[PDB]
Amino acid sequence: AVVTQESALTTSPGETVTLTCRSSTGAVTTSNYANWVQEKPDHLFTGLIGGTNNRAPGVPARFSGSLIGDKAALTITGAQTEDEARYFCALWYSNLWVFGGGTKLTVLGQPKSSPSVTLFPPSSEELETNKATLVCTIIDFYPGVVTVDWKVDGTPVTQGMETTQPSKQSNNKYMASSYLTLTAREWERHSSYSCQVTHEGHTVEKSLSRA
Amino acid sequence: EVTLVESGGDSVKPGGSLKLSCAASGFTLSGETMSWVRQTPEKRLEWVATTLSGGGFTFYSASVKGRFTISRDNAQNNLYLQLNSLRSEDTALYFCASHRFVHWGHGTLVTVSAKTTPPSVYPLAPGSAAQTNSMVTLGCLVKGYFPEPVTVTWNSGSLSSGVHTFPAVLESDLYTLSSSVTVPSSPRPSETVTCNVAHPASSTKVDKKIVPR
Ligand SMILES: O=C(O)CN(CC(=O)O)C[C@H](Cc1ccc(NC(=S)NCCO)cc1)N(CC(=O)O)CC(=O)O
Ligand SMILES: [Fe+3]
Repeated sequence: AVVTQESALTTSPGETVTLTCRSSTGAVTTSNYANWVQEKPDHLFTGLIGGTNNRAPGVPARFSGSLIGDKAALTITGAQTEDEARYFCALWYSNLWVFGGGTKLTVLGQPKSSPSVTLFPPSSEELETNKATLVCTIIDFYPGVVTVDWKVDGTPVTQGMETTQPSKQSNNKYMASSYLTLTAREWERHSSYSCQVTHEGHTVEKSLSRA
Repeated sequence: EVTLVESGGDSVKPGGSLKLSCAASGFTLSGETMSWVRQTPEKRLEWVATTLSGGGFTFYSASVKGRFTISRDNAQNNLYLQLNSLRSEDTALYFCASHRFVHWGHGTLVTVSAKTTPPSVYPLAPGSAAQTNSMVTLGCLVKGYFPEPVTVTWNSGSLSSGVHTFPAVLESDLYTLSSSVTVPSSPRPSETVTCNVAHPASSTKVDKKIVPR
């Protein structure tokens, strides 16, 4: 089976937010022993709910587990600022454990903010070694989610592009960086290169015209 | 208090075998179901294996069956895991959780790769740039190093604010890191900006002076 989770959600301190977990095989039930854990920065993990309702010792009352609809759910009543974390779900299918992809929860702890994108062309030193690393850096964006898409002469460059994982700046904002890697020869064949950074419905584009 | 600390992680060649260990504290292992989980670079959580208490079954994920074996050393209050036909797919942070993943130990990185190599630095300078905010961003591409970590500084301390060092990315058995600083267009090119990169393992020190393009 496959377990499905919403990519990300966002709330304001004090609100009530619900995260769900779903089984592709059918309605989640008690027999799946719905389990929910939290990942905090620096890959710190603490199990919050287990047995589809029971809150682990330590964990505050603001987290509740249940099944609503044909899915498992985790309600965070009056969602605090320190709850901005990643929330994973695991379901037991009487033989193994299927983990879901997590939900990046944001508790708006400061205004929404946009990314500062900058595209770097490949170095000469580097072109000599027959490699062309273009670097795109994304900065000071809040919430911590972005989609990067690359374009070479219009065409989306479908491969050899690696993006990092947003991380926290001291201003609790986030950063990331994407890369495109062509040989020095592929680079020559094209005159236009775009780095596209989408954030909350708004695409930000930064370019360079090679020739 | 409960405590779980895993160890054993190290670099390893594809095909190589490795043995990890979870040492417990605060409880008796025997009547405690233990699970081995893994967080991949992609930052995804995957189940590896579960050993039931009493003296029951051990369940393996399909991605691990045949290749990985679990064991307890109740006598030394320890939990082992034998990693054996290590494949690329396997580089990850190996954790151990107690029953219903309540308690978790700190993890241990296993990296399936080729071999040690000192980093190649590339100065990243703006392509015949402008200054929107009368602010300019320069970087350094710290490419192809093995193993981690790296130390990147600008004008060795001096440039502190503005600096954004990003996490590494592993691609053909070698890492790729990047860093930057943003200075008012007053300081550069008038004054210079150097990026001081050190691959401490290799005992590599490299300085790059970012010069116009
Ligand atoms: O703990 C787990 O990982 C699995 N749990 C579900 C859960 O605890 O959330 C379920 C597990 C019960 C349990 C025990 C064995 C199986 N499978 C068998 S006998 N398969 C035979 C194959 O031929 C399924 C469920 N635990 C019950 C419980 O926690 O109350 C036993 C235990 O924890 O010791
Ligand atoms: Fe159980």
